[PDB]
Amino acid sequence: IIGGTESKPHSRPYMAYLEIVTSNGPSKFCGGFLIRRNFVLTAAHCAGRSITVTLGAHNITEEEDTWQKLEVIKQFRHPKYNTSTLHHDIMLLKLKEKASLTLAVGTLPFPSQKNFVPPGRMCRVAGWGRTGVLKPGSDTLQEVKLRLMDPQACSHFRDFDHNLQLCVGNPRKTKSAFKGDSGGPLLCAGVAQGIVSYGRSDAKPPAVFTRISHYRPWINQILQAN
Ligand SMILES: CN(C)C(=O)Cc1c(C(=O)O)n(Cc2csc3ccc(F)cc23)c2ccccc12
Ligand SMILES: [Zn+2]
Repeated sequence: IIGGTESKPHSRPYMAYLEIVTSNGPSKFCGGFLIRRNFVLTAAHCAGRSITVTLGAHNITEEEDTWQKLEVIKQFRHPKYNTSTLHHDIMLLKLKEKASLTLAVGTLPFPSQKNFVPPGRMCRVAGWGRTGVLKPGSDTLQEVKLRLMDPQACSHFRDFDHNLQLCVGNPRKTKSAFKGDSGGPLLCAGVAQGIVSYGRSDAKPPAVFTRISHYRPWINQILQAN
């Protein structure tokens, strides 16, 4: 998160810190959010050979009792996830066990409504991602309020699609989700509407978020089947 604030610790108790293992490189990290006690939603590009989720974190470098380090038993990457277009950059992680609900860990279930969120409002995204291009991932959960932009603000992402994705972050500001924030929720009035997907390497907003409304059926499908 660039240009954000440190979250009040544990104020976003659904936030998941994902450590994503691959065979051929060191861990990568993503965010995500717990939408059921045993499911974390994140970005598909956060898939890996295995993923650990840490719930209850604030400073991810400082173990604390709020932490729940949970094994992911299965990744449900959106079947249409396209590594070229980055369409359908969404993934559900089924945790091996249901997380404990604590003050610091709770789910963020979707409201029934899955209304398409038009441009214009401010939403908040949180993550432990980089706080600038040259900055490592934040030890602490950060969050930033970003403007939902009209889709044309993301035109330059040539595979951006307004129906699939939110365009997030006023380009006039440096505030943005960034690397390491992948998979984090964009909450608009406390409702997850976006998932950090991608943006420019140089961190110039807007960034592209998966538009959750579009994937609600798929999410539901996975949740109901698993
Ligand atoms: C498993 N991971 C994390 C990786 O493989 C590396 C990776 C990252 C990352 O490092 O976060 N992002 C997000 C990202 C890149 S530039 C940018 C700008 C603004 C913004 F919000 C997000 C982003 C990806 C998107 C698609 C494919 C891969 C990645
Ligand atoms: Zn704490």
